[PDB]
Amino acid sequence: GGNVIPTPEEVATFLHKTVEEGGWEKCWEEEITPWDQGRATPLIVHLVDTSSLPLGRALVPGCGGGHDVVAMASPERFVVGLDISESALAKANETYGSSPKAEYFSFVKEDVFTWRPTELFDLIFDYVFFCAIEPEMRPAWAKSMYELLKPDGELITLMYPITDHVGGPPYKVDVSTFEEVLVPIGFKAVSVEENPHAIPTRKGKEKLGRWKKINL
Ligand SMILES: Nc1ncnc2c1ncn2[C@@H]1O[C@H](CSCC[C@H](N)C(=O)O)[C@@H](O)[C@H]1O
Ligand SMILES: [Cl-]
Repeated sequence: GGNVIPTPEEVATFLHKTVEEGGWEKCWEEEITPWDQGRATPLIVHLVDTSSLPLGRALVPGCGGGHDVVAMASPERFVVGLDISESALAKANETYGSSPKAEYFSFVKEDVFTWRPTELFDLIFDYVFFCAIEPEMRPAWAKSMYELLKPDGELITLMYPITDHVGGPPYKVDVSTFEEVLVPIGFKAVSVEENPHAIPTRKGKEKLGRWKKINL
């Protein structure tokens, strides 16, 4: 029974007020976290349990409370959760840090736009991060996705929120918003599909995309 958080359209009316006052860290300190599902994203649980996510090294940018990081972690899928908020990662570690999966994941306080480890990622899963950033950061987001992926890596975007609302975060997006920043830098969409596991407040407001680099 997970229909307990506001629609993206409702979140967009107030979230900016705290982000503008004290950043994402203030949101986390004050428990103003209306994007947070309180559990792993149902689509992610489904894809993990049907072996429909690639194995290897995975990155979850703007991971927040880290639910999806932990759901994706396994002996063959090492997952890095990246967030700039100390309080977000404190909460993630408080919740999940003692999981037997702890040797297979790491919560790392780093900025997606600038952090570059020596070992890159087979997989990046972006959900509620592309829409969190200021709209003008979007071409830089695309270049960061390119740079953080190995040459045969895959970017998986749960593209959200596909809505008509004004303001943000979360800022409205559509498939063309992703295509416009990803294609010119050498990604190609493998497919774009509905998410039949969308929670009610997000049903019809998100689509799953898989992106690969056109040149190896
Ligand atoms: N440059 C950056 N690098 C890493 N994390 C960032 C960031 N800018 C914002 N964030 C983080 O992005 C998160 C957006 S909220 C979404 C959290 C998570 N994706 C979820 O679905 O629940 C916040 O936790 C915020 O601290
Ligand atoms: Cl579109």
